[PDB]
Amino acid sequence: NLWVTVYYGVPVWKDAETTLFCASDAHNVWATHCCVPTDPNPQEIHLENVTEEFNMWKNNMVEQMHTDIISLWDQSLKPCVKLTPLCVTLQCTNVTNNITDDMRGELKNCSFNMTTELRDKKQKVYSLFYRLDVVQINNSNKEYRLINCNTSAITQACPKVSFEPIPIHYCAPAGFAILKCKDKKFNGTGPCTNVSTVQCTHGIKPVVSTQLLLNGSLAEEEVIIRSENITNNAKNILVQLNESVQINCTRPNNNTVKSIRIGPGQWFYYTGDIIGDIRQAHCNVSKATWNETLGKVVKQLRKHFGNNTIIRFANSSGGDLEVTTHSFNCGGEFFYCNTSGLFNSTWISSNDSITLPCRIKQIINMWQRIGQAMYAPPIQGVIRCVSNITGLILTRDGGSTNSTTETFRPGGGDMRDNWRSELYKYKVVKIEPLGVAPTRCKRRVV
Amino acid sequence: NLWVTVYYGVPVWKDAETTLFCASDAHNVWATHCCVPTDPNPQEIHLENVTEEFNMWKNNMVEQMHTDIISLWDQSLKPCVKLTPLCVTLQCTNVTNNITDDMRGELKNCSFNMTTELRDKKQKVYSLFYRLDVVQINNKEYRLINCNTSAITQACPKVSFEPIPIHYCAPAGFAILKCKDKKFNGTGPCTNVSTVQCTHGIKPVVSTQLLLNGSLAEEEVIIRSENITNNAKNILVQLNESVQINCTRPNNNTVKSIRIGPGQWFYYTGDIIGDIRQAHCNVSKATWNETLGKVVKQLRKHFGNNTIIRFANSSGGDLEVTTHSFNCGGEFFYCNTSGLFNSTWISSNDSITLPCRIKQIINMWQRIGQAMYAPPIQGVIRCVSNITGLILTRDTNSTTETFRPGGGDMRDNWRSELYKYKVVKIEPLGVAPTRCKRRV
Amino acid sequence: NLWVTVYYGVPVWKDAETTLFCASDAHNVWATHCCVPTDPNPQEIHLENVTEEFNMWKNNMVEQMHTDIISLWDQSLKPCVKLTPLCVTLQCTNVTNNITDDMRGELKNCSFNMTTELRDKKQKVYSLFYRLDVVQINNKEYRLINCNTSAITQACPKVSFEPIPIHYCAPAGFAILKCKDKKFNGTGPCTNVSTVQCTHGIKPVVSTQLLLNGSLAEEEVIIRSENITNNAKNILVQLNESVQINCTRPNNNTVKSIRIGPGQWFYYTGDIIGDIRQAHCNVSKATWNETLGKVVKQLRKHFGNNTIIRFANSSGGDLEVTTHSFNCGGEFFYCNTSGLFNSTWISNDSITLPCRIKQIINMWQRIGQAMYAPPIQGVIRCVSNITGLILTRDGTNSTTETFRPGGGDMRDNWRSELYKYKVVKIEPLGVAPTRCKRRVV
Amino acid sequence: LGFLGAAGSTMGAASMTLTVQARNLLSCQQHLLKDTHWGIKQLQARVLAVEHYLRDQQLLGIWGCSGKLICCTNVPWNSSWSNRNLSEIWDNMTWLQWDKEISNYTQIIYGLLEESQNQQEKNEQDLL
Amino acid sequence: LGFLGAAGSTMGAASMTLTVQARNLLSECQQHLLKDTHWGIKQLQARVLAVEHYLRDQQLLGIWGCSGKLICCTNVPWNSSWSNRNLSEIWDNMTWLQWDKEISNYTQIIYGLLEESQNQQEKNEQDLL
Amino acid sequence: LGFLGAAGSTMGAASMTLTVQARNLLSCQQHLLKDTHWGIKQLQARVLAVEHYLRDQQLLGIWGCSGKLICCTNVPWNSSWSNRNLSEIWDNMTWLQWDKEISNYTQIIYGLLEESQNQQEKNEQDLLE
Ligand SMILES: *[C@@H]1O[C@H](CO)[C@@H](O[C@@H]2O[C@H](CO)[C@@H](O[C@@H]3O[C@H](CO[C@H]4O[C@H](CO)[C@@H](O)[C@H](O)[C@@H]4O)[C@@H](O)[C@H](O[C@H]4O[C@H](CO)[C@@H](O)[C@H](O)[C@@H]4O)[C@@H]3O)[C@H](O)[C@H]2NC(C)=O)[C@H](O)[C@H]1NC(C)=O
Ligand SMILES: *[C@@H]1O[C@H](CO)[C@@H](O[C@@H]2O[C@H](CO)[C@@H](O)[C@H](O)[C@H]2NC(C)=O)[C@H](O)[C@H]1NC(C)=O
Ligand SMILES: *[C@@H]1O[C@H](CO)[C@@H](O[C@@H]2O[C@H](CO)[C@@H](O)[C@H](O)[C@H]2NC(C)=O)[C@H](O)[C@H]1NC(C)=O
Ligand SMILES: *[C@@H]1O[C@H](CO)[C@@H](O[C@@H]2O[C@H](CO)[C@@H](O)[C@H](O)[C@H]2NC(C)=O)[C@H](O)[C@H]1NC(C)=O
Ligand SMILES: *[C@@H]1O[C@H](CO)[C@@H](O[C@@H]2O[C@H](CO)[C@@H](O)[C@H](O)[C@H]2NC(C)=O)[C@H](O)[C@H]1NC(C)=O
Ligand SMILES: *[C@@H]1O[C@H](CO)[C@@H](O)[C@H](O)[C@H]1NC(C)=O
Ligand SMILES: *[C@@H]1O[C@H](CO)[C@@H](O)[C@H](O)[C@H]1NC(C)=O
Ligand SMILES: *[C@@H]1O[C@H](CO)[C@@H](O)[C@H](O)[C@H]1NC(C)=O
Ligand SMILES: *[C@@H]1O[C@H](CO)[C@@H](O)[C@H](O)[C@H]1NC(C)=O
Ligand SMILES: *[C@@H]1O[C@H](CO)[C@@H](O)[C@H](O)[C@H]1NC(C)=O
Ligand SMILES: *[C@@H]1O[C@H](CO)[C@@H](O)[C@H](O)[C@H]1NC(C)=O
Ligand SMILES: *[C@@H]1O[C@H](CO)[C@@H](O)[C@H](O)[C@H]1NC(C)=O
Ligand SMILES: *[C@@H]1O[C@H](CO)[C@@H](O)[C@H](O)[C@H]1NC(C)=O
Ligand SMILES: *[C@@H]1O[C@H](CO)[C@@H](O)[C@H](O)[C@H]1NC(C)=O
Ligand SMILES: *[C@@H]1O[C@H](CO)[C@@H](O)[C@H](O)[C@H]1NC(C)=O
Ligand SMILES: *[C@@H]1O[C@H](CO)[C@@H](O)[C@H](O)[C@H]1NC(C)=O
Repeated sequence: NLWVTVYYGVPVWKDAETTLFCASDAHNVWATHCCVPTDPNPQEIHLENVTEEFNMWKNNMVEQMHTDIISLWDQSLKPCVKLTPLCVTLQCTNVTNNITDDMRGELKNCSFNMTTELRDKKQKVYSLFYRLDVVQINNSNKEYRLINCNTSAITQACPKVSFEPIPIHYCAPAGFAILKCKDKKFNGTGPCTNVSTVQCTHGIKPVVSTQLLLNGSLAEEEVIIRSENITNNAKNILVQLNESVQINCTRPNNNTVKSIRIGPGQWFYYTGDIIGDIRQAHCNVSKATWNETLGKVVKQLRKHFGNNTIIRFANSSGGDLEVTTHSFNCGGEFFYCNTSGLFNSTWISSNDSITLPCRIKQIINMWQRIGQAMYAPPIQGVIRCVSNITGLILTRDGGSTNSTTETFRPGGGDMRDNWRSELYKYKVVKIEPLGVAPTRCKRRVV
Repeated sequence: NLWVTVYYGVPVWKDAETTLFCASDAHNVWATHCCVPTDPNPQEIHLENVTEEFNMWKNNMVEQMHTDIISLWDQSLKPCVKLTPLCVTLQCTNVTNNITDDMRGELKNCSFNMTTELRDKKQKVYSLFYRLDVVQINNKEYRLINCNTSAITQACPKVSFEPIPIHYCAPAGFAILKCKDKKFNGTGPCTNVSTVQCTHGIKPVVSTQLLLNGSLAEEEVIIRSENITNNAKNILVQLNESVQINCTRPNNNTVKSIRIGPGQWFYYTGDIIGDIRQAHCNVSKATWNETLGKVVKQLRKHFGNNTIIRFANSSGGDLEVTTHSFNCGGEFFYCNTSGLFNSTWISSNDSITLPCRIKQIINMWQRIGQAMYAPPIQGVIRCVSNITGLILTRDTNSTTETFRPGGGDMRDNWRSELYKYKVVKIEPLGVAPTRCKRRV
Repeated sequence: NLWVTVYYGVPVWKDAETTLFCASDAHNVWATHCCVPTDPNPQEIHLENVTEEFNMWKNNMVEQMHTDIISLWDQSLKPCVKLTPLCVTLQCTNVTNNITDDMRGELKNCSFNMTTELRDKKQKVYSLFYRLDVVQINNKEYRLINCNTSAITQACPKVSFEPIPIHYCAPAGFAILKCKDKKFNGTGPCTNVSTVQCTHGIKPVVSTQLLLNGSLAEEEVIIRSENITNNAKNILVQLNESVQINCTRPNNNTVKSIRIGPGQWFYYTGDIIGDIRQAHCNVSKATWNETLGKVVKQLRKHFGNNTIIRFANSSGGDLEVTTHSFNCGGEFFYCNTSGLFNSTWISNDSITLPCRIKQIINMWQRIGQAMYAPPIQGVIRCVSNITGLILTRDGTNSTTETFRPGGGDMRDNWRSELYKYKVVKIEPLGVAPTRCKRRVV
Repeated sequence: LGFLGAAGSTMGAASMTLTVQARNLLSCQQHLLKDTHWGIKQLQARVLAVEHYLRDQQLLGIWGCSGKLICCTNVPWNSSWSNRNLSEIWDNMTWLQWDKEISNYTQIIYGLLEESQNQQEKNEQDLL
Repeated sequence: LGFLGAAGSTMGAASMTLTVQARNLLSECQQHLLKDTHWGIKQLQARVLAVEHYLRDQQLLGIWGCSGKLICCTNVPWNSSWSNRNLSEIWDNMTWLQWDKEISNYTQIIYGLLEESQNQQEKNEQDLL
Repeated sequence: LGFLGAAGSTMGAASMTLTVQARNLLSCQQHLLKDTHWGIKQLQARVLAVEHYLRDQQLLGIWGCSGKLICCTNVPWNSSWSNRNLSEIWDNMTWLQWDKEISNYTQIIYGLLEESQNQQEKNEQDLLE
């Protein structure tokens, strides 16, 4: 004795994939792009008697971060000076004045022919290189070419443009909603009961780095390790710390940047002169802090691998610097730090900071993509920055020896895996307001 | 007595034009762009007791097909390397190595300066050229034929341009109607019609003089044109059976490549292994003769019982209209047709060999402000195509008329596959007199 | 006692901004990009007992016009041949051939090399051109004036830039209101108003110093400024009579061209046929003096019956700032207006204004791009209608004030033509009290 | 049975298929977005379909027919538009045939429907 | 009188023109839509916004239980906290522009009241069935 | 409660929250225009939201519910869809749980709703004539 009753405005949803847009709270690329203002009201609604399943490894928002970040990057670089006319035979010599023994021939003094405003005139330019950007022509030790002359055209970045990451808030389009998990112990891939609605995410700062994750959210309560298919050594491990570690980085030398005209309406920037004893770049971390932090990580993985294990750390496998070193941007310059000193220990059940030497590059490929190149003009003076280590990417060697000793190394990964961390908290669903139910009424018919 | 009653959802329509969306059945250019999948649904509704009028010569879909094709073609070339750095003087001499009399001076061995990965370096290379794309400057000084008129872009070697069937689908609010009358000539009323969701899969085949790989008539031979009497119209002939044509370029080419810049590779024709002979195409003489005899009987139905049909080659014009053209294996062929149109029809077997020329610098789509270079293909090329129709023109009660093959808009080829389809817009509102009055 | 009654279809609006679509009637760039036809049916609704607040200096229709015109200009140059490869060292000497009007040093005979169709070939070529387009490097070396600053693009010779009337039309949901008060001063509660779907056509004429080919005022000359006592604001003078100005580029010319690449044509000046003569514009002095008379009367109405109005020339600055400027025959003219502002007022005679021609044009007061004006063959003549002025009071209490042809940005030409018009958004929903309660079953 | 299946049916016979016709009116993007023209061209087409849909709905509202597939009015039928018998109109003729025959008069009819509804709503408000 | 034929009409006088105003919203060359990317986009955006505007108002009338009617009498009383304007002037001295300006401060309040009253009545009808 | 505040509520408990859910379905500049891909993506998103909205409204019209949030029809409830107590459903099941309970019947119910309404309108037409 029941009929169909129809309702519109039913508070339900289904998992869905849509396009999100960004906003911020105000030269910067991020600011230019995410020009849409934010709403100061958190608009977060706790739901009672709610459960939801959050699988961060299937979170499409991670892909969106990647897609749109790259897109912005490309748009920002596009309207700038092409350095194509300069990928020419270069004459070089090694620098022998005010050089420490750590540097030796890493820094080179080169000279070459350059164009001028009139096509009929040519000038001669002198500049400095860090070796990593320059290779031998074919082997003569006077003649060199830029590393990219056989692969891609290089565009210099416009010096007025700021890439400093800012927190960015992502907001749902009408018809969609964002759900958030606040379960402090949630490890991803699964149900969460501390569920609330979200209109816009918190501000996520798009920091790009490799082996160590800087300036992200810090874990609440305890160090937590998140991974999928954990016994499979093909997967990496994302570790989120609940205490930050301070790292002090520097580019110690005084760089006098010079610029010249290259063609109508266009300037070229280069290194000019360097003042003071020349040293490589460095990053400092307290050794005690690092050891305490690491021990905490070890305890968490120990519960995952067994009470009787030995946790051994080792440095990374060989390969490109973007894989083997801690690659990050500091002060606008690109650093490649040797992290092997952070992994030389085995764990068995004043600060004396560990200092990592770091290389600097002027020719930058980007996003693990090739066929494009960017030239990073030098920055005048001396550079320092201080960053917060909030998490790590690690891999396990795997294999079966059953020795109880597991080996962990700096992990490699995608930029997507950095963003994956912040986004573990959010899911996108579509609102479905229409539905039916049984009833004792029947439409009145007259 | 009667009042106006409004009816919504009335199954009626009007003639309309709208953009269609391109879909494929599923890294070919056609497929990459026309990536929208088709439905596994041969959806058709027979419009019982409905008559509709079709006019293929006014069909908007042909124009859209053309426009979208041009656009896609250019989009494909937009990211490819320019060959403008190669607009230099060539130092050319005749090739005499294993070359027969039907070739002689067609091939040239040219040397020239070109750029390198580094701006300051230059290199000297040797390359083999076809006479059709190289012009004497005045001696030994030659240039690429188009470096005076337009930029030349190299087509990307990785891209496949072979046609795939494409289905055109209506946007909501629109429908495609189809004529199922097997005897329909493209312009009259059609009394056997049905609705269509998407057209059949039509391959974007490009050719001149003879139509290739299209649909065949059930009803023997149909000859149609916008107006037969009008001597300015180009007549399309649809056949019920195909004629197979076997085309080849017998020479084994050795392909090499050199960089002219950081990501810029130029592909050169290199040299030839073995004997050098002309490219050519073969058809059966009888098959061709049987086909024409039927065409003639059909022509008499429009031109007279005592009419004598004289076949001849085209009257003149550039290579693009005087030769048959196609792109077999990706190489561009310009084949002679005089061997096909010599006879006069009155009231294990031998084949016809058509000599062919090869060209690499192509002015595509009947345009002149663009040119492209077709990278050479390594090895020897062979294919067989289906001739499914003819493109014909004709020249004081002589009783004898002359018909010739010829060129025309590429649109005219596409008109054939689209001849049976029409686009209409759906119009859901209408009113009618009834005996009810709105309750007041 | 009263309930709520809800109404939809309520004839009300609020001020709002939107984008208005560009249309025209009847190779011309304005027509090409405003292909949308106008409605041949005129339309207007008077609104009796409606008074509206207008402010011509807060009118966003002006800003839209500005943005769209610049975009149009750039879009039209995008597909044209670049002249970048021609930034070569020039060897130049002075031309005295058939020198007349003592215009010495104005033109130079420059020889230079250029790259032709093949990369292997260079050619020595010659051209004749104005000093305003060239600088010395320091039979001396010279370069084009804009080769250090930016790329130079040749405008396409087939494109006409002649202004045509452009009509702006509201999108559905919007309406344009207009002020019909002949004496409206640019701001305030205009009482004679009506609703208009599309504006009248406005010709997008761009000029400096004086306003050419605009609308004339009714009644009398109307002078308008945002702030009257702030000398930083210029005052627009809309005349109720048009002054004829006859402009010419008196020389006859041979135009030459050369290929500089694959289908890439460059056009240049060739040579001069006959005597070399100064460019100029003619105005009847008497009508000019009558016009000034009307203007000084209107100025005194704001400053006092006994004040003295001193006219004077423009301040020092760039030609685009200090001289009169217009496009006639495709050539760019820079004219000396000091002869128009010499008198002091208190209670044939054709003046000839000398002019100069420049081929490399920066435009819209923007820096970093330049457009090369193709040479025009033959002799150029046009007559324009002077419909207004842009003046500054120049800031003693001596009662004598100086009025200079300060000029202004391009928006002022548009502020003047689009002053009549305002944009609002339609808002059909509203409420009022009634006597009934909704009938309840 | 299907969209336009009733097109050859008589006007009366086709009345029960009005619902199929209504349902069908509103019925590799990572690649396609990159093609500016493909993207814009197809988006515009979708927008236009929406605009047409809404205009018809707007009219049904105006005429007081928004809640019905079949809506009776107070506007009389004019012999000027058609003087044909109802039995032929409904039982012999199809909608395609019939509609073509009155294509002149449609605007007249619409204006009448709009005014009739206008007066009826006023009457209701004055009564309440 | 035409679209917005008058706006000097009293509110009462203007009631028979509601059907006119109601018809304004949604009321080779074409190659230019793609040739000029920004031009085509700006126009498309404007059309979209007009539609969005239309739909929001229609949804709201539906919510309040007025729907397709141009004039509705509701179950929400006119409040005493609102300016105490005389009913004779409200309908025949005042025009809609003047009136709306006088009562614009309260718009969001009256809308909330209208929404709630309708929601309650609908629930009551379900209980009655 | 707010938007989706009622999501964890039971079916009857969520009565009268229908209105918030309905209200929330509908809702620098030089960058938004210059970045063509950006602008297209955002415009498409708004267009899609509209298309979605319209499909739901169309169905409510087709089924004879139209502008109502709460409707009751002439179509019977089937044992092939569910066999649960009416109070179990209305007092204890969450609307989200309910959708999980009724799965792949949507198209059946809709077909029934569509046909029933079609016949009902025909019956009214015959009675008036
Ligand atoms: C993790 O988070 C920390 C803290 O936010 C980041 O540290 C900052 O990093 C940025 C980028 O390297 C630094 O930016 C620089 O700021 C300079 C000005 O600051 C000094 O002077 C002001 C007074 O004017 C003082 O208030 C301030 O304390 C400093 O003493 C700029 O001069 C720098 O130059 C650039 O911008 C200017 C315009 O402002 C241009 O004219 C220049 O040409 C050039 O482009 C630059 O902007 C910032 O100072 C750091 N803050 C601190 C406290 O150290 C870490 O970088 C971040 N880690 C990661 C991985 O992202
Ligand atoms: C400049 O420095 C580089 C190192 O940066 C020198 O390269 C080394 O040359 C020796 C002798 O051939 C090799 O055995 C080393 O393996 C090279 N080092 C590297 C890293 O490859 C280079 O010879 C120096 N040049 C001059 C003129 O001093
Ligand atoms: C490439 O360019 C060079 C010149 O830069 C050519 O070499 C000269 O050719 C002339 C004859 O035309 C000789 O008289 C010179 O002695 C040659 N110079 C040198 C250094 O060899 C060369 O022939 C060109 N090569 C090609 C393949 O075009
Ligand atoms: C063209 O000639 C080359 C040269 O012989 C052929 O390359 C040979 O290919 C076969 C396999 O098909 C190999 O076994 C030979 O070793 C290759 N030759 C060489 C140089 O090693 C090529 O196949 C020929 N192509 C055609 C289509 O005739
Ligand atoms: C065009 O280029 C030629 C060279 O290819 C220039 O002529 C030479 O100029 C130098 C100047 O130092 C003289 O020493 C040579 O004797 C000249 N050679 C010849 C053949 O004349 C020529 O001046 C350039 N043209 C222009 C206008 O600058
Ligand atoms: C951080 O996590 C570690 C995990 O070993 C825990 O022992 C420590 O107390 C936590 N820190 C804080 C401040 O809660
Ligand atoms: C090269 O071929 C052309 C065309 O057949 C011929 O006229 C010319 O004489 C030939 N030259 C030589 C050197 O064989
Ligand atoms: C075709 O064109 C000719 C003129 O060329 C004309 O005489 C003839 O009547 C036309 N036929 C039709 C069917 O229009
Ligand atoms: C046609 O054939 C004749 C030989 O009979 C030949 O001379 C003429 O060049 C050919 N022309 C065309 C266009 O095929
Ligand atoms: C050109 O005229 C200037 C004066 O304007 C003079 O200084 C210069 O010497 C003259 N040059 C020649 C070649 O006569
Ligand atoms: C001009 O501006 C000044 C402030 O700078 C102001 O005091 C004065 O009233 C303004 N005059 C007019 C006419 O607006
Ligand atoms: C077509 O006509 C036949 C009678 O000859 C009739 O039975 C059939 O139903 C008609 N078809 C349609 C679609 O009305
Ligand atoms: C019918 O239409 C004519 C105009 O064609 C008009 O004069 C006549 O009054 C109308 N009659 C009715 C009943 O509407
Ligand atoms: C009225 O419509 C008929 C077709 O039904 C048409 O033949 C006739 O010419 C039309 N009359 C006018 C005045 O348009
Ligand atoms: C303006 O007010 C007068 C006096 O009340 C009235 O007669 C006239 O109709 C009003 N104008 C309009 C457009 O309502
Ligand atoms: C339909 O839903 C039921 C649960 O309600 C499930 O058991 C059944 O397998 C589903 N049918 C399909 C689509 O497989």
